[PDB]
Amino acid sequence: AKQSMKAREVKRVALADKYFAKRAELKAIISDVNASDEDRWNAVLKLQTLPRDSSPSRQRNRCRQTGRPHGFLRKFGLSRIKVREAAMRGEIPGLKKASW
Amino acid sequence: RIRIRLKAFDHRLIDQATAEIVETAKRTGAQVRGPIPLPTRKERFTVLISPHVNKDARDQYEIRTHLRLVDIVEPTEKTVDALMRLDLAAGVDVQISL
Amino acid sequence: RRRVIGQRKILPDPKFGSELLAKFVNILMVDGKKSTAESIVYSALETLAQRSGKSELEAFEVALENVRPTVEVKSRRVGGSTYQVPVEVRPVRRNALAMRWIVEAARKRGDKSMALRLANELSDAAENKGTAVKKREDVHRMAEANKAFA
Amino acid sequence: NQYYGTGRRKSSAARVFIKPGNGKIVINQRSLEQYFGRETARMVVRQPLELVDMVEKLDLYITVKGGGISGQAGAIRHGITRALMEYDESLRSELRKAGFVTRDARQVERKKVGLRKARRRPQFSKR
Amino acid sequence: GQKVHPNGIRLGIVKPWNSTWFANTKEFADNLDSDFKVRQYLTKELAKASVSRIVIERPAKSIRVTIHTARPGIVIGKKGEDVEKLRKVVADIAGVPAQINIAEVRKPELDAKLVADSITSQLERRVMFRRAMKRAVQNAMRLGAKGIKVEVSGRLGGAEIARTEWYREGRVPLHTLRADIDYNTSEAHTTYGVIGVKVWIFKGEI
RNA sequence: ACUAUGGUUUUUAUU
RNA sequence: GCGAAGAACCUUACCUGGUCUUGACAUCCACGGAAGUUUUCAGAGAUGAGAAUGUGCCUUCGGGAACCGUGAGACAGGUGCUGCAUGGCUGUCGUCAGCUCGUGUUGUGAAAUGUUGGGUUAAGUCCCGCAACGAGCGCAACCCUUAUCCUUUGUUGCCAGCGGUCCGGCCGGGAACUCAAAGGAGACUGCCAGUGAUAAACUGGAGGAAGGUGGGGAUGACGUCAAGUCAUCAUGGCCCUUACGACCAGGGCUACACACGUGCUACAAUGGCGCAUACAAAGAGAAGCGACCUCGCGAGAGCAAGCGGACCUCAUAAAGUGCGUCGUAGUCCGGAUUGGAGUCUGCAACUCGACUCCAUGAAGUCGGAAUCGCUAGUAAUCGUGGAUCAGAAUGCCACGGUG
Repeated sequence: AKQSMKAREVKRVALADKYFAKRAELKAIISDVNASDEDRWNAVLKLQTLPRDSSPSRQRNRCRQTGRPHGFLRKFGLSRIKVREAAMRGEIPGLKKASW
Repeated sequence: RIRIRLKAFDHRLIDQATAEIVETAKRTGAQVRGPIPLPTRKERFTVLISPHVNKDARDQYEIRTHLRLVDIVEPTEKTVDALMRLDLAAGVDVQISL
Repeated sequence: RRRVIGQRKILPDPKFGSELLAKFVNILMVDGKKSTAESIVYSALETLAQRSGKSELEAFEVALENVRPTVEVKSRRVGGSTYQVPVEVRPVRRNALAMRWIVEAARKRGDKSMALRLANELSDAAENKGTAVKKREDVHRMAEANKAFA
Repeated sequence: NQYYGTGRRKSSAARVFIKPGNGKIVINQRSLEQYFGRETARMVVRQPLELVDMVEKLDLYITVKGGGISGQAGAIRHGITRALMEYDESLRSELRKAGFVTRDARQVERKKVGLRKARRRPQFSKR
Repeated sequence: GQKVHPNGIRLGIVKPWNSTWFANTKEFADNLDSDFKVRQYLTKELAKASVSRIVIERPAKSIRVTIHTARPGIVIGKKGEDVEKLRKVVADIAGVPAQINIAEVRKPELDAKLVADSITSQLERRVMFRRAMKRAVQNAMRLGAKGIKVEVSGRLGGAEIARTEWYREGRVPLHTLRADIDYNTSEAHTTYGVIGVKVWIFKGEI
């Protein structure tokens, strides 16, 4: 694998912060003509339709020691192919061994 | 009026923390209900056994998350004022509710 | 090899009675529903007692007297010589082998109802009228000559 | 004289208690008529004990939880036979002719790595 | 078949984890990410200071990192108070205020990691390491070992040729889980290869 | 009682 | 369904067209700017041009750090070549009883002996007797799990006895039972009878909840194929440089003559249909799991409580039971390519994705030679959750009933 991901992360985390992560509940009022008489949504709709690159699609987070598409342990943040020297040596709290 | 929670990943460490709670909150006022053990949320944590070309075997680890409520009945905020200051060693989480 | 665990001794039943009747309600069990054979055990006999035998008390005795294997056949070799060889069967389970040959045919034949698929099989078994038994006998008859060895 | 015993089998857990009195049976605090089974009543508690007589001059109390309902009957039979096997020196060995005083130890055997469900050995089949 | 880690089988037996703290699973991944970062931030800040092991304690609004060394003097540093660079390096990355905590290693010439480091410092120079292996074995049986083993294997040139070298005394029971046996690997990272060394030390059962 | 055939060259340390 | 937990885009190796040259990305040595925000046109986009806007940190105010950008050479970079090349990682003989060495012995030496030979076993296991006598790795044991007895504390888990009580642990109370976790105890071939150089060691019995490495796991002795893997992670040398590098957009992977691997649903009638009716168990979960209740044939979409989880919610146990009904038929059962309208994520499902409702409808009558897998809660059989994840799996990982 290549070390190509940070050159995308640096533009795509901000793309998400500006055009995704704080734009989800907006969908429940942006198109409603009964919920507003003030003109407030037309202009931010024209802004929200500007980006065309990634956010929910074309972009996966990938592991940190290698940008592999899979093997990321969701509630731990580590790759299952770069964890054995820590896991075996008792470096993750609460995991026990051996035989059960 | 108020109640507490204690969490850990080990049976002997949560006892070693219970020994501090009874000494920190349950002597003045003197509180007599003993500690129930509660479920440990037993589960296997699993990953592929080898980093290359094997997907057939998995490495087995034992996970437990222990809970103690210890029980308090004195309504005063003074019941927890020292427990929110004293040890309580590293490896456990305490919580004050209501 | 030689070990192998010791083969089982089965059981009787406090309602179905004998070890063979307790086998009848447990053999050829498929889908595990375990309530189907207790309406088919000793329930095909009242018509058998007026088709291929007499009484509900002897209708199944005679079926396992007409279906009676006395010899098995198997290949045997000794170096560069091979024979089909006949061997006498052991008596203690002999009637349970005969039972199996009836209850399986009610499954392997699919004609009308299950209230017929066994009763229609038993009425030929109580007469030794099984499928293709002339060519079955033609093997044991051919193997008889090999009890004289080489 | 009064008798007591406990018993388990495949997620079923039972207890049985026995008193002198008139032949009455209670199961899960209600009279035996308020119970349902797909086979005939009072058999699994009587037939293993006709060597000393049962349920005619004795007052019964039974509790059962968990598992299949004919597995519950097995657990009750283990409980009531273990409750009374002390009644005579030979009764401990007369109950082994049926085998009900031996415990049915069935309770999910632990998984082997890398094998699917309990101990079942690997299969590679063709070639 | 198998052999996935020489210590992964034994290191739960009467041994607390190398990091101690609690976090709810919905808070845990960033709490663990920071736990690897405090090791990495230490290993970029502290070098040659005779450190064998470090242990992580993260109690409420606090972090403590036990540093085990043969030379407390070269970790505590200049005038016994050159600790602030070594204390504060973990504080901003862990998100909690940091304390300093040092420990002295019991029999450093009978500890497999520090014996390996003495050999690695001579493998990274390709001279005197074979003498250091021989002497580590001679001395361990007089320090308190019931057996000792070392190994260097593969290439070390120069020439393409492959060579193994050990020196060995007594016993090294790996599979006896009451053996209480010490094991460590070390690597030299040279312009002539990775150049690893393996060290085993046995002091006695229980 | 299944068995005839099968082209070339082949690896570790030494003063 | 191997390298690879999801093939619209993305992944992905490949192809094409654009474009960049000390390079997307690094150090070295120099020279400027904070990091960077806002906005319009052009371009498939990468970008190419403009127009607004910001001045954070440390400063002795000299300049600088992180960071951005641009250079002159050394160079950077490579899903390029190779594990007959190296570090690492695996596949396999192997839970088999094996592997190896010292001292004496034999031999002109390679080598032998020990490890043989008699008893015994799962066993290089123990004992005996030999020119052999000893020692270590593997074995066997230490670790871990389980049927059983004892013990500890009682909410969100339980209730025998005792007082009250539509007669619900609910309220006084309480661990006989259950649940929760832990710590102790029980089993040892010990006891007996036989068998056996009364040796070393088997067979059978009693008592027991449990009987003979206790039952079951963890394991993996040197070597072998001089095996695979550089594309899981590192890396040498050769090779590529206005590029074989890497920034993007459009295309490839269900492109077709058929074969080969592995699975799914049927061919039923102990089944199909109609109708009535019962019990879960384990898991996950706050722009969540979403009750009760609506709206839509229905996928779904709304309104709106409980609860941050032994609590509330997802949520409904199916098989079965029992009465009618059809009746081995290429159709009655079975469901593929259809005909029509709907449900949904997302930039977007025409082409490569899933779901639903109402008609239609092909194959399918247990399978070629041949060859593959086993043993009690196992095979078969029927219910549930969860991981991966913008969206989708009969796959993967767990729970339970009928057996």
